[PDB]
Amino acid sequence: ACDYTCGSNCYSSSDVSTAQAAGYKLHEDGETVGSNSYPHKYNNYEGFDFSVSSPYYEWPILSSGDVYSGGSPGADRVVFNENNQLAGVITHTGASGNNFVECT
Ligand SMILES: Nc1nc2c(ncn2[C@@H]2O[C@H](CO)[C@@H](O)[C@H]2OP(=O)(O)O)c(=O)[nH]1
Ligand SMILES: [Ca+2]
Repeated sequence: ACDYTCGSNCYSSSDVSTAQAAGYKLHEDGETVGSNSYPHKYNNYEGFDFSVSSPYYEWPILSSGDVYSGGSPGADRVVFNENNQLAGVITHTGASGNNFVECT
C-alpha cells in the first residue's frame, strides 16, 4: 500500500524521506537545481492546514524513485520547513492549472 498516493503515483515514507533529505541539503547550502530553481519557497496559496510551521519549501519527488537532478519535475512535490520537518506531499495531478491538491 502507498503511504502517499499522488494521482497514480505511489510513494512510501522512505521515498519521501529520501527526496526531502536531498531538497533540504540544497536549501541549507543555498543552491538550486532545474529551470524552476528547486527547492524554492512554497507560498501555500492553497491554504493547506499543515501541522508544522512555515516557511515552507517545495522539492520534486519522482515516481522513478530517483532524486530530482534537473529536467521535468513531474507533478509531485514534498513540502518541508526550515527545521527539515515534513509538512506534506502535494501534487498538480487532479488540480486545475498550476494548483495543488494533497496526496492521499
Ligand atoms: N499552486 C501554487 N503554486 C505555487 C505556490 N508557491 C509556489 N508556487 C509555484 O508557482 C508556479 C505558478 O503559480 C507553480 O507552478 C508553482 O511551481 P511548481 O510547479 O514549481 O510547484 C503555492 O503556494 N501554490
Ligand atoms: Ca518507491
